[PDB]
Amino acid sequence: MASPLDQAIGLLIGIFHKYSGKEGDKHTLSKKELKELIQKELTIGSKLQDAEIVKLMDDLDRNKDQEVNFQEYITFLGALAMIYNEALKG
Amino acid sequence: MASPLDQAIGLLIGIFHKYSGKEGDKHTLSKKELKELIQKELTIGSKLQDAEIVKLMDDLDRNKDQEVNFQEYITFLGALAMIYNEALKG
Amino acid sequence: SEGLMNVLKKIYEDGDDDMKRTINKAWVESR
Amino acid sequence: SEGLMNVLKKIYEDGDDDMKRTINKAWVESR
Repeated sequence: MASPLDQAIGLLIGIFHKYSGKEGDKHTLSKKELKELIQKELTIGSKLQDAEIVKLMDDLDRNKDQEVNFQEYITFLGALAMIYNEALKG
Repeated sequence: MASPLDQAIGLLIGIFHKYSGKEGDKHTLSKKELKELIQKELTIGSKLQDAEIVKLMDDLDRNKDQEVNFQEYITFLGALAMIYNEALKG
Repeated sequence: SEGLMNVLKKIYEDGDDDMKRTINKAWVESR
Repeated sequence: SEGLMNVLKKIYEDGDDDMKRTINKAWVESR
C-alpha cells in the first residue's frame, strides 16, 4: 500500500502533464512550455528572477534542447532536492 | 503550485534519508536499505511479490553496482512514475 | 522486451487510491 | 563545470519551506 510516495510522485505527474496537455498527450515539454511550467508553478510574478529562470531553463534544456522528457525533468528535481542543503541534514 | 511540489519533493527525502542515515551521515542506499525502505514505507501489494522487489532493488543498484545514490533513486522513481503511463497521457 | 518496465509494472498492482486523487488536485488548481 | 547549484540555490531560497516540514513529519510518523 504505497500511498505516501505514490501520491508524491503523482504530484510531479499532475504538475507536469498540465503543460504538455496544452498541445497534446505527450510525455515531454518544449523549452518555452518548460519555462511556462516554471513561471506558473513558481509564481515569481514581477520579480527580477526571470533572468535566473532563463538560466534554470538552460540547465533543464541540457538534457535535450528541443523538448525535455518527464524522466529527465524528475532527474532535475532530484538535483533540486539535493541542492536544498538542509533537506538531507534535517 | 510551489508549496504542493515543495512538500512532495520533501516526501521523497522524508522517506529516503531515514534509510541512508540509519548507520551514519550517509546519502546513499545499500541493497538492505532500499528493501527495508519499501517494505516499511510502501509495504507491498502481496508478500509473494518480494522476489520482484529484490529484482527492482537490483535494477536500482544497476546505476552503481554496490549502493544507489539519491539522484539515481529519484531518476528510477521517474521510470516508476512513467509505468503509471495513463496519468502521463491524460 | 526491455525487461525493466515489466518488473516496475508489478508495483502498479499495489492497489493505491490516493495517487489518483492527488493527480486530480494538481490538475484542478489550474482550472 | 557549469554553476548548477548556484542557480538552483535561487529556487531553494524561493521555496515555501514545506520540504523541511514534510521531512520532519515523515521522520516522526513511522513509529
